[PDB]
Amino acid sequence: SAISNVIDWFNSLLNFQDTTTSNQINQQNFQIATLASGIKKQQWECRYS
Amino acid sequence: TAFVTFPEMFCDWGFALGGTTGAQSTGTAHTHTLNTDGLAALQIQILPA
Repeated sequence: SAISNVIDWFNSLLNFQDTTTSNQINQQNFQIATLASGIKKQQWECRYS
Repeated sequence: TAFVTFPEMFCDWGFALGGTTGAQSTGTAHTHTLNTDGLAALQIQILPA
């Protein structure tokens, strides 16, 4: 039972590890995309975006 | 939040004229004096069906 519990805890830790890494990558990419895009000049202010 | 072809402040308001006009078409040569009685703003276009 002790080894089985250790197996379960290690699997849970690996799941948390991968979820946290994916969340970090997604958050950083989302912030970079938001910074890259955003407000653009309207048609009357200037011709180009 | 909205988008407009040109700022609504023109559609709501106008500008006061000032200065002096040029030569006339015919008659005694003279130049009229502009004042606040002259309003510069957008026009109205009629349109049939």
